[PDB]
Parts: sequence; structure tokens; C-alpha cells
Amino acid sequence: TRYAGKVVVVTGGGRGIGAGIVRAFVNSGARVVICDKDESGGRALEQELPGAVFILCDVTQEDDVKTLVSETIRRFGRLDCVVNNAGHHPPPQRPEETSAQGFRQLLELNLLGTYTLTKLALPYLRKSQGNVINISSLVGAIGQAQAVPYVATKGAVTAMTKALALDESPYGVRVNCISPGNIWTPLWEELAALMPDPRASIREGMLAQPLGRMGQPAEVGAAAVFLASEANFCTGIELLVTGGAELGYGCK
Amino acid sequence: TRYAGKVVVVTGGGRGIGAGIVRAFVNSGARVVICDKDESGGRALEQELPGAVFILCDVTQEDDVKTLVSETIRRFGRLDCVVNNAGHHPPPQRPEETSAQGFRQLLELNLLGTYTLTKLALPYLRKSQGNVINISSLVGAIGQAQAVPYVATKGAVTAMTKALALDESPYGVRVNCISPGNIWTPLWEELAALMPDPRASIREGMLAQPLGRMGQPAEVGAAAVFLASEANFCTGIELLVTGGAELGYGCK
Amino acid sequence: TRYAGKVVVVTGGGRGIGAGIVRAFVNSGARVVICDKDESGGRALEQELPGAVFILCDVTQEDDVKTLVSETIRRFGRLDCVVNNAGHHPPPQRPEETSAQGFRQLLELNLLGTYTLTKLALPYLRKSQGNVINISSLVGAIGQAQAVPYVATKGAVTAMTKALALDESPYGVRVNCISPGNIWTPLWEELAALMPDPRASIREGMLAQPLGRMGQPAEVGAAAVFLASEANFCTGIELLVTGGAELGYGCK
Amino acid sequence: TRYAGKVVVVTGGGRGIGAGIVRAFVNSGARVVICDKDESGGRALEQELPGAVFILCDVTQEDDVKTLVSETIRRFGRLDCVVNNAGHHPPPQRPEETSAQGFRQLLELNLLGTYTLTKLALPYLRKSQGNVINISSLVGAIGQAQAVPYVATKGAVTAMTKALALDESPYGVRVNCISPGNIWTPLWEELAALMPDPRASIREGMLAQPLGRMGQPAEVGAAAVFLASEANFCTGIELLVTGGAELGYGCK
Ligand SMILES: NC(=O)c1ccc[n+]([C@@H]2O[C@H](COP(=O)([O-])OP(=O)(O)OC[C@H]3O[C@@H](n4cnc5c(N)ncnc54)[C@H](O)[C@@H]3O)[C@@H](O)[C@H]2O)c1
Ligand SMILES: NC(=O)c1ccc[n+]([C@@H]2O[C@H](COP(=O)([O-])OP(=O)(O)OC[C@H]3O[C@@H](n4cnc5c(N)ncnc54)[C@H](O)[C@@H]3O)[C@@H](O)[C@H]2O)c1
Ligand SMILES: NC(=O)c1ccc[n+]([C@@H]2O[C@H](COP(=O)([O-])OP(=O)(O)OC[C@H]3O[C@@H](n4cnc5c(N)ncnc54)[C@H](O)[C@@H]3O)[C@@H](O)[C@H]2O)c1
Ligand SMILES: NC(=O)c1ccc[n+]([C@@H]2O[C@H](COP(=O)([O-])OP(=O)(O)OC[C@H]3O[C@@H](n4cnc5c(N)ncnc54)[C@H](O)[C@@H]3O)[C@@H](O)[C@H]2O)c1
Ligand SMILES: OC[C@H]1O[C@@H](O)[C@H](O)[C@@H](O)[C@@H]1O
Ligand SMILES: OC[C@H]1O[C@@H](O)[C@H](O)[C@@H](O)[C@@H]1O
Ligand SMILES: OC[C@H]1O[C@@H](O)[C@H](O)[C@@H](O)[C@@H]1O
Ligand SMILES: OC[C@H]1O[C@@H](O)[C@H](O)[C@@H](O)[C@@H]1O
Ligand SMILES: Oc1c(F)ccc(Cl)c1F
Ligand SMILES: Oc1c(F)ccc(Cl)c1F
Ligand SMILES: Oc1c(F)ccc(Cl)c1F
Ligand SMILES: Oc1c(F)ccc(Cl)c1F
Ligand code: NA
Ligand code: NA
Ligand code: NA
Ligand code: NA
Repeated sequence: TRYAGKVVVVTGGGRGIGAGIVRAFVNSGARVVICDKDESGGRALEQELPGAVFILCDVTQEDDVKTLVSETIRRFGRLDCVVNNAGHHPPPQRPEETSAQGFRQLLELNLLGTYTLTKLALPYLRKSQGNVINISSLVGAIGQAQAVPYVATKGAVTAMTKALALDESPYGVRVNCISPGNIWTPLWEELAALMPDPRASIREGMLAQPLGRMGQPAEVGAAAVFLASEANFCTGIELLVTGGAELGYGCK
Repeated sequence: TRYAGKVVVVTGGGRGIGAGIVRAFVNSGARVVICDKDESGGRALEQELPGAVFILCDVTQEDDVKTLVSETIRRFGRLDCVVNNAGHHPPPQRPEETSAQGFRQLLELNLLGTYTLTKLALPYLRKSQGNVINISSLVGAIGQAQAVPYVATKGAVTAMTKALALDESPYGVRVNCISPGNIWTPLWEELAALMPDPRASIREGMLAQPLGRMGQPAEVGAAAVFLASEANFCTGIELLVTGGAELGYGCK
Repeated sequence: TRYAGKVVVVTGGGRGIGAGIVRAFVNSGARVVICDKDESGGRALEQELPGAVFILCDVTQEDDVKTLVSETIRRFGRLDCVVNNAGHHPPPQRPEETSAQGFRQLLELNLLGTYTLTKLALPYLRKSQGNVINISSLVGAIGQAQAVPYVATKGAVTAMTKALALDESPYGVRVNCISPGNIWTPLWEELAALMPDPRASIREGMLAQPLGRMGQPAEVGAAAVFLASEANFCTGIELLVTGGAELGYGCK
Repeated sequence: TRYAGKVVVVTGGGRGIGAGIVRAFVNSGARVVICDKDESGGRALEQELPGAVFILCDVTQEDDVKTLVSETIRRFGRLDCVVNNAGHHPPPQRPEETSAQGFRQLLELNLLGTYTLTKLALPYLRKSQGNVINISSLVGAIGQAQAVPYVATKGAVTAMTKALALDESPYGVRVNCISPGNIWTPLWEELAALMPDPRASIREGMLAQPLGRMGQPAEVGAAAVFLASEANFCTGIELLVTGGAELGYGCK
């Protein structure tokens, strides 16, 4: 009952971190709208969790997002929290292998999709004194190799979170982001599968953290519920969920 | 029941932020040992809250701290979380009005007291896979005027938190800190009372945050319970509880 | 003679910060290619400074940028440093007054133009063990009110700087950024002119810094020459040129 | 002639980073007072460099520091820059192997010695519109294993730098710090000699940086001359001289 009576939209909530965030909010008492461009995971999640419903939505399509917000209000009558989790990490790419075209397409998902849903949701979040939670990445803050477009998109998300927090503070709407490090998700597994030695890639990813393991979607989910339900004096913060990967010296 | 069956020590828990942290852990199901050098607030808190007990302890006295840990184990049989909140902010002091003597005494409370209890507690925290929460300050990160010794002590606490997180990660013991901004406490009120216009000082402190208010001990307390009970992939982080004071341009 | 025999390209070098950076490199002994989309300032600068030449180039046009690099090599035979300074700050805009369209156009100048020139220049920078200097902004790090798209673009630039520094480090090519705060430029003056009271806006901007003044293009220029010529162990850093605006509490 | 006619005091200037900073300022045209507790390196440096003189001074002894300032004024008539470089990194120590006693002694050198000279020098720095440069460490910001007291002292130095910058800004006195990463010095070599395999320790230290090498005292020296002579809009900044060690993921 930490977030009972509240309505939450989670983009990319069909699998991975997003699904962990969906489950955490449902466990907190909220009703959750699962937004995803793929039907498979989200539809099954809606059958599994009472209180969660699935709405097909590609956050890069402005009309999809308009319909997502209006359907959320029509079906549930309020909107308290938007979790902008939809995003993608391309396979490793040397800077000379990247293109302005691919960069624009990644900006469209990782940054403008977050911008568009937030914009459409804010009138309702103002009515509810709701809040926005953006899922950025640690590599937005510290960089990463062979990921220039991805890193740039998460740098923008983290900075945009702070700008929006300033604009919305007079209306009592908080805007925060979570920066996960290595979290074991289908995306991580897919990316590891492309490497010459997948098992070696995964063990390298585990040892990137002083804790010696990757994180779980449920741990990102707990951080999100905290920001929504108990962080009333937090706005514009970047909550690190990284297992300490940013600490100390390492083999670079 | 988020932290049921767990045992928490809170230093400086007799009033202010520490008392808010005590109440939050008790509300989470934990048993809490209130450590304070002053009897008045802590003893009343123990009478008020079942599950909380008061132990007189000056964290600058190594034998006081040794007795605090041994009494906690003797009476409760385990130790899961240490919250190093004891600390003091002197009145405003121009750098030429400070002294090496006063600097050393402030280091003794704000930094070495935290170091001493953490050291004595870590053998028991390792047994429990417990965690350490240090209460630092936003001004450790961004500086503050007329507070050179205070700022230095909180810079050390925040850095020490990261060093300790690295050392204790192989043992599964997490070490994190909370950096509050302006929180309305008896200390803030006492400090405002020394100003020529106390009400003007307080309104200036409120407007330092884009949220337009100071924070509450209960909000620091919620952040502490989160770090202890639900932040299992967080170590070495600095959790800002500041109302956004660090964001954007201001009259400096 | 600190940077004698070296060849530097400065985008947006016709006025403002870019012109200050041009002058600083010329004063250091380098030959400088001034890139700008407007002829007026850049052409006059080329007449004024021996060693500086002006090449008309809109960094949002990929063929313009291709021609800029090839003409630089054809005329000067090497390329040692690229300063990505072209950029624009729109007038204040509430988040609900922004558009995805305007956001994309600002990304095209502030981020993709930097990405495009850097990409085309890197083969030559690798030959010279040259370096990249991106002009970002303090508000990328701390946010700003009524500037969501602008803040996001500078957050991306600062993060991209770190990602690129990692990719190019094996080749001895350093990538750094400068984050200016309030610098008195034609852009600042133009923006102040739109305010109801321009003089009040300017005095507010001066007092945003503990130093009590805005910065000068020449001071950004000195920081750029340092990064190019004397910072051989610096890569991926964000050099703040802000007069301390990020320090301490302020009226927010 | 970048800093001609100026007078600089460098503590711990007899070897290592301090000696590199001495040489850089002498090369810039300044007169430099070398302060060190050991006679060997400093006296030889004074014989080698016209314009540099050696004054025996232990920065932990307040009367030594008083005499250092008064002798500097008596012999050279002004004081423009103080570089607080004296400091020590103990051998690796697990947290349970540290002591409050050793912690206090390290605070006395790494933090209070910097505080004491800065305090005694500020009246003269105000007359000259001079500046303060503190040598902190990257591990103050990101932590380090087996170095809890050391990390805490550098966290304090970096924070104190910002507090002092705020206090001294109305007087036109800038206060900045440099945070080096792994720099090859006699201290690094001494520490490596204590390891079971010194050569393995050194190669690990080199690979901690994406640049693949450690830094040089001369590179720290160039950064110091920049801050003193050309960074007139920089105050309270932390200038990283780390070869990118803080960037990206590493084996932790
Ligand atoms: N996995 C990690 O280690 C990690 C670390 C840091 C940040 N992140 C971020 O976390 C978020 C989720 O990552 P993940 O690992 O769970 O990925 P994932 O690929 O496992 O899941 C992402 C989900 O988003 C959906 N999605 C993708 N594009 C969409 C679109 N246009 N509209 C709607 N839904 C869309 C996908 O269908 C999928 O269900 C991303 O923003 C990612 O950048 C991940
Ligand atoms: N109040 C704020 O705005 C603010 C902001 C940032 C950080 N902080 C930090 O929060 C902590 C608590 O601050 P507060 O405002 O609640 O202060 P407070 O003065 O209201 O309460 C501090 C408590 O600690 C106790 N204490 C002091 N010295 C002690 C010692 N030697 N041994 C044991 N207990 C001791 C006091 O008796 C008191 O009960 C401090 O570490 C302070 O630096 C406060
Ligand atoms: N002025 C400040 O206070 C401040 C603070 C932080 C960051 N910045 C950044 O500094 C940079 C320069 O700012 P400024 O104040 O000097 O601005 P300015 O408007 O005075 O000058 C910018 C110059 O870039 C040119 N330019 C614009 N679009 C271009 C394009 N497509 N191709 C080529 N040239 C183009 C303009 O013609 C102009 O000559 C920008 O990146 C800005 O974001 C400025
Ligand atoms: N070497 C590195 O990789 C590194 C990295 C980051 C920060 N640092 C910092 O740089 C500074 C210099 O380090 P280094 O590697 O050159 O060390 P070093 O041991 O080689 O030289 C330090 C010098 O300071 C002197 N000194 C020590 N105690 C003193 C005292 N009480 N009074 C006066 N002089 C005293 C020593 O005699 C010596 O000449 C220190 O503050 C250190 O923490 C070093
Ligand atoms: O596919 C890799 C991991 O992704 C996570 O989202 C799932 O919760 C796990 O069951 C799975 O092991
Ligand atoms: O004294 C100022 C404030 O301090 C806080 O710790 C208390 O919870 C408040 O009741 C009080 O208003
Ligand atoms: O237009 C405002 C300022 O812009 C700067 O780029 C110029 O160097 C100044 O001469 C001018 O005062
Ligand atoms: O002793 C290790 C290194 O220390 C530096 O201060 C010296 O300049 C070098 O000559 C030496 O190789
Ligand atoms: O942002 C990240 C990251 F930091 C590490 C791995 C993946 Cl798959 C990501 F998407
Ligand atoms: O650390 C702080 C702070 F940031 C503001 C006010 C007080 Cl009373 C403190 F102790
Ligand atoms: O980036 C900035 C800033 F921080 C202040 C003012 C202007 Cl005009 C900018 F472009
Ligand atoms: O501060 C540091 C560091 F970051 C690395 C090595 C040494 Cl010897 C130091 F003193
Ligand atoms: Na359901
Ligand atoms: Na009780
Ligand atoms: Na010319
Ligand atoms: Na000499």
C-alpha cells in the first residue's frame, strides 16, 4: 500500500528493467499501464498481474503516445507517475562505424520518446502532484567505449531530467532519473550473444562492479517506487543503481 | 515490516534528522538503538517508541562507542545497520576567524566519530550482511560560504563512504551516504536565531530550493530506510535529499 | 609559440566565444580556420588576423563539413585541433511551449554538427596525435529553467566527449570539453534584449557568479589553448569556466 | 613570461609532483619558494634553478609555516600563488588495520597543513589578487581500495577548496584544486616497492588509465600554471589530471 490508489505508466514495460518496474509498482498497490511496442511480453504481464494492463504503444510515434495518455485517463481517471524506460543500446560500434542517421534514430527512441510522453502527461501530473522518473544510464555520466550515440542519448536524458525538475518545481511535480549500471536483462543477454565469447563477456560485465554481480530489474524497480512514493524532497536527482561500478580504479 | 527483525543504531538520534531516522526505522519494523550525548530527547524517544531504546554515548569518546556496540549486541543479538548522523554545524565563520583547534574538534565529531563507530560495528555488520549509512551534506559537494571547517568534514565523510564501500564490497556490506540540503531541525532554528533577522534567514533558506521549502527529518528518514532495506545494488552512492538546491543558476 | 606549427578549426568562430577562441589560438602561434554560417564576422576576422582564414560552413550540412575538412588539409597540410563551438541557445521556453520539431533542429546544430565534424576530422587528428575540444555548457551538468531542449543538447555533448575520449585514447587522440557559464557574448546580449527589463536580466546574470561578473570569450579561449597544447594527460574532462556559479546555495 | 614578476610558494616542492610544479612556474617567469620538510631535494633544486629558493618548512608545524610566509614576504616583497602540494599516501591498509591515531596524523599533513598555510597567506594574496591551488586526488572523488584515511583527507581538501573559493570571491582571490590520478613519482615508486611484485603493481597502475600510461609531474605543473596565470574566471574548480581513469567500466 505504499503507492495505493495511484496510476503509473511504464514505457518499455514488457520485459527487462521495465517489467521489473511494473512488478514493483503493482506490489506497492498502484495500477500500472504497461506500454510497449512488442505485444508478447506486455500482454502476458497483463494476464499475470491484476492491476496491470497492456497498451500497445511505440514511443517514437506521437499519435501512439497521445493515445496512451488519453486511454490511461479514460480507463483509470488519473495519472500519478510516468516511468520513461523504453530505450535501446545498439551493439558495440567504433565511432567511424556510426552514422548521423543511426544517431538520429537512437535519439528518437532514447530521448525524444521520453520527451514526448512527459510533455503529454504533465497536465495530468500537475493535477495529481505526480512525478516523472527517467531511466538513464551510468555511462551517460562516465562514458563507455564503442557507444558514442548511446552515451550521448543518456547524457541528454540525465540533463533534461534536471532542466524539467526546475521548470516543474513551482507546480509540485518532481522529475528524477535512475542511472543503472550493468543490469542482467534480455538486452544484456542479446548483446553478449553477439560477442565471440559470450560467457567471457558476461563475466567481464559481472566483475565491472565491486559487488561482483550485475543488478536485477527488481532492484531498479525498488528504486523507482522509492522515488515515486517516498522521495518528496528529491527532484532533479540521478539515483545510481550500479553496484559501485563508478568507484575506484579499474583496468581501462 | 520492510526491515523487520533487523537492529539499527542511529547516532545523534535524540532530535532533528536523527530522530526522524529513528522513527522511520521503527515504522519499518526494526529495533533501534538511539545514541546521543544529550539525555533529554533520546530518553523521551525511548519512552515514546516501543522497539527503540536509548544509550548515552558521545561518539568522540572511543570507550563510549565500544560500549554502545557491545551493549547493542548484548541486548539485541545482532547489528544490521549503522546510521552515522551525529554531527554539528558551527555558526557562520569567515576563514580568518576559524582556528586549527576548532577545525580539529569539528573533525573529531563530524568525521572521526563516524569512522570509530563504523570500525567497531563492521565485524557484526559482516556477519549480518548489514550496511552503513553516513549522513553527509550537500555542501560537501558544492561548498558553502563561511563554513570552511564544516564543508571540509562533510567532503571527507562523502569520500570516506566511497573508500569504505570498495573495501567492504567483497564481504557484502554496503556503505552509502545521504547528503541533505536545508532540513528544518533544531540546529537550523538555533543557527537562524543567531542572525540579525532570524525570519529573513529562514525565508532565504526556504528559497534556496526550487521546491520553495526546506526538507523534513522524516524525508531523510525515508531515504535511510530505502538504502538499508531496498537498495541491495547500491553501494558508495551519495543520495541527495536537497529539494533541488544544487540545480540551475541562483543569486550567488 | 605554445601551439606553433599547428592547424586548428574553430566552428562558429565569427563572433562571441568562437572568435575569442580563434584569437587565443592565433596568439599561441597556430593557424586557424574560422568556420561560420554567417560571412560578416568571420570574413572581417580573417582580414584582421594573419594566420586565420575564413571558410563558410554550416555545420548542420554534411557536405559543408566535408568541404571544410578537405579545404583545411588542402590549404594547410595537417589538422591538429577541432574546436566544436557552433551552437545556439533559444529564448526562454516553458516545457509546454517546446516542440519535438524544435528539439530536433536544436539537436542538429548543438550535437550532430559537433558529431559530424569530429567524425570527418578524426582520420587527420589520428595522424597528428591531435585533439578535440567541445564547447558544452554548465547547464548541461546542473540544469537551467525554461531550456529543456538546450540543456538536453549540452548534456549529450558532455557525455559524448567522454565516450569519444575512451574510443580514441588508444590512438593518442584526446577529447575534452569546456563548460562555460554566463559569458558576455552577442548571444547573451540578444537574449537579454528580449526580456522586459534587459538591464535587470544582465545584472541577474552577473550576480549568478560568486565572482560577480560574467566571463569573457578570451577566458574560454585560454582554457581551449591549455587543453590543446599543455593538457597531455587530460582526456574526457569537463573544464568549468563559470566563475563559480555552481558553488554554494543561491535563490532558486 | 606567462607569470613574470609573480611570487609562488610550493609546499612539498623538493621532489615528485611538487618539483614538477616548481619547474613549471620557474619556466613561466615566476620566482618560487620551495617549501619542504626534507633538505635533500629542495636544496639541490634551488642550486639548479635561478629564481627558485629553498626554505625548510614542515607544514604540520604552525611556527614553521608562519616563518615560511614572513620569509617569503621579506625576501620577495609579495605573494601571488600558494600551491598546497605537501601530502602523503600511506601503504595499503584494510579498514580494520587503520587507527584513529594514524587518521589524525594524516589529516594533520594532508588537510590541516593546507589549511594553515592558506590562512597565513590569504592577507597577502588579497593584496595581490593572488590565488590558491590545492593538490587533491582523483580518489577523493571516486574512492580507492585500502585507503580510507587517505581518501577522506582528499575529499576534505576538494570540498574545502570550494568553500574557500566562495569566501574569497568578493576579494578577487581564486581558489582551485588539481586532482591528479596515477602520477609516476618517488612516492608511487616507493609504494610499488612494498608490493610482492613491484613490476606487476606498476603495470596495473599504467593500465588504470585509458591512455595506458601514468602521468608526469610536468603535466600537473602545466595545469597549475594554467590555473594561476590564465584561468581568471575559474574558482572552486577541480581540474582532473588523470589520463581518463574515471571514464568507463573497468575490472573492479
Ligand atoms: N540493461 C542494462 O544493463 C541497462 C543499464 C543502464 C540503462 N539501461 C536502460 O534501461 C532501459 C531498459 O533496458 P533493458 O535492459 O531492460 O532493455 P530490454 O531490451 O530488455 O527491454 C526494453 C523494452 O522496451 C521496449 N521498447 C523498445 N523500443 C520501444 C519503443 N519505441 N516503444 C515502446 N517500447 C519500446 C522493448 O520492446 C522492450 O520490451 C533502457 O532505457 C536502457 O537504456 C539498461
Ligand atoms: N539540518 C540540516 O539542514 C542539515 C543539512 C545537511 C546535513 N546535516 C547533518 O545532519 C546531521 C544532523 O543534523 P541536525 O540538523 O539534525 O542537527 P541537530 O543539532 O538538530 O541534532 C544533532 C543531534 O546529534 C547529537 N550529537 C551531537 N554531538 C554528538 C556526539 N558527540 N555524540 C552523540 N550525539 C551527538 C545532538 O545532541 C543532537 O541530538 C548532522 O550530521 C548534520 O551535519 C544537517
Ligand atoms: N554565451 C554563454 O554564456 C554560453 C555559455 C555556455 C555555453 N555557451 C556555448 O558557447 C557556444 C558559442 O556561444 P556564443 O555565446 O558565443 O554564441 P554566439 O551566438 O554569439 O556565436 C555563435 C556563432 O556560431 C555561429 N553558428 C551558429 N550556427 C552555426 C552553424 N549551423 N554553422 C556554423 N556556425 C554556426 C553563429 O553565426 C555565431 O557566429 C555555443 O555552443 C553555446 O551553447 C555559451
Ligand atoms: N603520485 C600520485 O600518483 C598522486 C596522485 C594524486 C595525488 N597526489 C598528491 O600529490 C602530492 C604530492 O605527491 P607525490 O607523489 O609527488 O609525493 P612525493 O612523496 O614524491 O613528494 C611529496 C613531497 O612533500 C614533502 N613533504 C611531506 N610531508 C611534508 C611536510 N609535513 N611538510 C613539507 N613537505 C612535506 C616530501 O618531503 C616530498 O618532497 C600529495 O599531496 C599527494 O597526495 C599524488
Ligand atoms: O534474460 C536475462 C534476464 O532478464 C531479466 O529481465 C529476467 O527477469 C531474468 O529472468 C532473466 O534471467
Ligand atoms: O525545531 C525545528 C523542527 O525540528 C524538527 O526536528 C522537528 O521534527 C520539528 O517539530 C521542528 O519544527
Ligand atoms: O556583444 C557583447 C560582447 O560579445 C563579445 O564577444 C565581444 O568580445 C564584446 O566586445 C562584446 O561586448
Ligand atoms: O621516481 C619516479 C619518478 O619521479 C618523478 O618525480 C621524476 O621526475 C622521475 O625522474 C622519476 O622517474
Ligand atoms: O546503459 C547500459 C550500460 F551501462 C551497460 C549495459 C547496457 Cl545493456 C546498457 F544499456
Ligand atoms: O549541512 C548543512 C546545510 F547544507 C545547510 C544547513 C545546515 Cl544546518 C547544515 F548542517
Ligand atoms: O549555456 C548557456 C548558459 F549557461 C548561460 C547563458 C547562455 Cl547564453 C548559454 F548559452
Ligand atoms: O592520490 C593518489 C592516487 F590517486 C594514486 C596513487 C597515489 Cl601514490 C596517490 F597518492
Ligand atoms: Na491485469
Ligand atoms: Na522504547
Ligand atoms: Na588572415
Ligand atoms: Na636558485
